[PDB]
Parts: sequence; C-alpha cells; structure tokens
Amino acid sequence: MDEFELIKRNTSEIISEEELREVLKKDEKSASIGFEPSGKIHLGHYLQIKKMIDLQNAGFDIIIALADLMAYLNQKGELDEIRKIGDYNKKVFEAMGLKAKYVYGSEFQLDKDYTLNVYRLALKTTLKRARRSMELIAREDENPKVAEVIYPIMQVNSIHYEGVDVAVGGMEQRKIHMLARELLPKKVVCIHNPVLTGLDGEGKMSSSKGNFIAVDDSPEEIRAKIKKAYCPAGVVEGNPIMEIAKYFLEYPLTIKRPEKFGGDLTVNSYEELESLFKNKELHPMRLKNAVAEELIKILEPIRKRLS
Amino acid sequence: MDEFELIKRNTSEIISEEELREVLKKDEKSASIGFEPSGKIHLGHYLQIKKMIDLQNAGFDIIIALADLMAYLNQKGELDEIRKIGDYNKKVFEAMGLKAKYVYGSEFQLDKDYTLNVYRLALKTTLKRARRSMELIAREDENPKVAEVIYPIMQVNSIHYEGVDVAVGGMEQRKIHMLARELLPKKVVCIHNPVLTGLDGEGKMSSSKGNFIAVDDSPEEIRAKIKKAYCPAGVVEGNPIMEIAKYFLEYPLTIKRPEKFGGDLTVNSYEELESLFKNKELHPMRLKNAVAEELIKILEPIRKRLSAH
Ligand SMILES: [Cl-]
Ligand SMILES: [Cl-]
Repeated sequence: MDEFELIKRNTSEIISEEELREVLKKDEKSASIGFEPSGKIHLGHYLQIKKMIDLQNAGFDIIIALADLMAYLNQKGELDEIRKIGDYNKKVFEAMGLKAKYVYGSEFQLDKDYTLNVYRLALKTTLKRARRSMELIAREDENPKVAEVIYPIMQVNSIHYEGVDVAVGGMEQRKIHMLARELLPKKVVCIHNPVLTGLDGEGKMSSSKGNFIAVDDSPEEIRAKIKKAYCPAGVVEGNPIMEIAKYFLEYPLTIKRPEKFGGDLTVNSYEELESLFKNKELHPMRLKNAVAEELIKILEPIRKRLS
Repeated sequence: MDEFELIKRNTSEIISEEELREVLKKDEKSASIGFEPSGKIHLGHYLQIKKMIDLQNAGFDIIIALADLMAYLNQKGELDEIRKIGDYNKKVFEAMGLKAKYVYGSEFQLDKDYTLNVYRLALKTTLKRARRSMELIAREDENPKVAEVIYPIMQVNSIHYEGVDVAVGGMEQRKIHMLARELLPKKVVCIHNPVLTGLDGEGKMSSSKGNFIAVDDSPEEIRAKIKKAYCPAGVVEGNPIMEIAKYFLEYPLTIKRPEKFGGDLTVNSYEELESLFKNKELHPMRLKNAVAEELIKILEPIRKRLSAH
C-alpha cells in the first residue's frame, strides 16, 4: 500500500488530498497534533497516535504539542497541575511506539513575538467565526467567557509557529483548522480522525466521562468495561465495540467460540465482521469477548513498558 | 478649596468618594491615565491632563500610560508608527505643567507573567461584559474582531500592574473601570472626566478636520475653528463653545461688545455665562470671539514651552 493510502486509512477526511500529494513530494515535511493533558490516555488518543505513526512511516517528522496552555484556556484547572498530567502522557505516547518531538505549549506560547501575533490574528478574526469554531470544543456554558475566542486564535498561531505541513486532529478540530487555512500564509494540510464513541454509547470517549478503555488498563478492567458496553445486536452505527474492531484489531481475525455456538470463526476484513454482526450471525457477548481478548494482546506492550 | 474638592471639580463621577477619601490619607499614592498616541493633542486631552495635575497637587504620583499596544489592538496602524506619535505627545504633556512618569505599554504588556494574567482574566470575564464595555470605545466595524474583547482585559491588567490607587479616564472608560473593580484584588478608585463635544457638534472631540482645538494650534486656526463651530443661540446642552467656557476659562470674564448692543459685560462665573446665554442676552458670535481670544491666552504658555525644543 502506498504512502497516500496508508495515511488516508481510517480518516474521516483530508483537506485536501491534492495538497497532501504535493506535501508527500517534499524531502522534509512535518506533522503535528495537540493533546490537552489527560489523566487517562485511552483508545481515542491511541487512534490519533496510530495516525501520527502512519505519517512518521511516510517520512514526516512528528511534533506532539502537549497543550498545557490550551487546556488552561479551556478551563482544566491550574497550569502547574496541567503540566504534571502531561509528563505522564508523554511516557504513554513513547510506549505506543511513536518517536517524535514533544513540545509543551508554555515553552513558547507566552514569548513576546508569539503573543504579538495572537493579537495580530485577533484583529483579523471575527467573533462570530471564533465562536463558531468552538461549538464542538468549548464546554457547555450559559455565559460564554472571552477565553473561548482566544483559544482558536492560539491554536492557529501554534500551527504557524510549528511550521508544519500537516495538522492532525479529531473532526471536532475541523473549523479551527479551516481558520488556520484562511489566516496563515502557508495553507496547512488537515487530516481528521473520526470521533470514537464512548462505551456507554452516548457521546465521545472521554476521561472525565468514565466511558473509556485506557491503554494501560489491566486485563480484568478491559474485560469488565467491554462486557458492560453498549452493543445492540445487529446495530453497527454508534456501536463502540464495532468501532474498536474497525480501528484497532488486525484482519484476518480468529474469534474463538465453543462448538455449541457454531465453533471458532475466521473474519477476513472489518466489512465481513460488519456483515456477520448486521445479520445477527455474531452475538454481542461473543464480539465483546473477542474484542476484549484482542485488545488485551494489542495493549500488552504498552502496559509492559509503563511498567 | 481642600484636596477632595479640587479633585472633584469638573468631574462627571468618582467611584467612590468614600474610597477616594481613604486613598487621600495615604502618604504615598498614585494615579494613572492611558492615551493612545494621537497626532493632535486637543482640549479633550488637556481637560484630562488638568485633572491629573489636580491629583499631582494633592500628593499623587502620576503615571501616563502611552498606550501604544492598546492603540495597536484598536487598529491604529503599525506599532513603531504608533510609538513615534507618542514621543511628541510626551513633550506636549510636559509643556502643560505635568510632572509624571511616562510608560509605554509595549515595555510591559508582552512580558510572560503579564500575558499569563491576561489569559487568567479572560477565563473570568464574560464575552457579553467585554463587548458591552467597548461600545463607546471600539471603532465602527461591520465584522467585529476578537481584539475588541481582549482590549478591556488588557486595560484591566495594566491597571493591576501599575499598582495605582486611582484610575482616571473619560466617561467612555466607565465600564472597563467597573470590570477592573470586579476582576482585581485591589479596588481602584475611578475618576471620570466629561466627554467634550466636538466643534461640529456631532460627536466627541477627535482629530476630525476642524472638530478639535489642538493645544499647539496657532491663533488664526483657533479663531477660524471657533468661528465655524456649532453654537446655537440659547442652547447650552451639546454646545461645544459653552463647554470650553465651562472647563477652561477663568472667571471673572470680560466679554467685549459695542455699546449699541448693550456694551461690554463682566461675568463672574460659568453659571452666570450660562444664564446670559440661555436668555439670549449674549449672541453666539460674541461668545465665540471671547472664547477664541481667551483660549489663545490660555494656550499661549503651552505654545511657548514647546517652542523651547
Ligand atoms: Cl455468536
Ligand atoms: Cl451679545
């Protein structure tokens, strides 16, 4: 599979494919993604880190922005407390097999010239565009604060200062990335990953929301949380267990069953798993079992390294 | 008059008088005011500088914030160009008899810890409060920018960093100052000066052609601009010529007339001038003449002191 298609695999969109092809021709190119420090690193994070690894294997230099000041502007508590959580997150990412340069926002987002450019960009960005960009990012507030509208300008400015060719993030980042394309001299190529559904099945996977598989969860917690997960028979849309099968397991896949339920079963693609599950030829509990045991094996090297 | 009443004279309000009395008891206290560098320094500026001089005479150390970065955030062009205009403004203020420390915003408004506090204050200030505070300050924009709401937070943060007891400004600053009182550990006492009407009579005094008297204008420009000014007979409200009489002239005042129109008249207070003008016992042209000649005399010491350099 070529570089382009490796990068495209399991993304929701690329802005634009044509521009990505131009970036691939360069001898040196770079990609970044930002993570607000999180107490738990979960499959949400891991999906995006896998995408960064795809880019790394395609010749990109990778920058992970440990986005302490962004999270501070997004109301995540005190800044020194936001910094302690990021130190752990770094170790987890290294344990996932990513080799990258790690930058804390605070190392450069308070420098004189960075700040002056925030204000320069603030003169060019409408309140309406700033607020629009934060709808899927800002926490649900009845009295929105000025911090909401500084945040997107700071993300845009960070992309400018990083000098990257590609910016990666979730689909929730879409409008901030579009602003960056309008506001900056160099149009950044944007790769968006899908939003993983949480295990409760009623929103995104989140650390604050308690509906996550952490990459360092122990095997019994992986089993318990998968067993309890939303997984309606025949239904693929909004089904977090099928999403995990899609984005994390490897095919062909051997799903172990007792012989009384049909015996062990081989599935050559996600699309085939989808077909079996839609037709109720595979029951929730048995998908869950397979997904739990596979995820335990996939996450083992990460648990081992973290120690 | 005592210190309190000298300070109060010709102010629109004091937030609060009770707190100002407490500040007056301190051995050391300080006041600031911010000016976006302006190519013309006019009676608008001079009214406020006179107020800073009142505070200086009452024992306050004075800080004039030459607000280059505020003006930059308020769309006044390039920053180095905004800085050149401020250097001239400094000389004018010294020539008005003010002895004060002059601070450029850019010397401290980009420091790491200042900036961090802007963001800290941004987490506490509602968009609605920020926009409300800028209605009478922000330039006329069909697509209002994010800079509009950072600006008041930066003014608040400047007041915090200056460490001042009193913040002075026009009534247009009112809501930013109220935000400062809510946002900061130390409640700053706010003294607001009235907004001078422009000579056209259709907004505030600003560097619109023939809408200002500059403190360094030559005598013929002072006469021409006063002669042309909005000054409707009998009407004091919104009348820039009566405002100038109020806030700048000395009483008793001798207004010259020919004997056929009632002869020369002596006016011992502004209130007396007001009475005469409301009752049409003094005609616009004659008020104008007196106001022009008085202003030439009042501004003479400023012209003189600027002609040393
Ligand atoms: Cl089954
Ligand atoms: Cl008369």
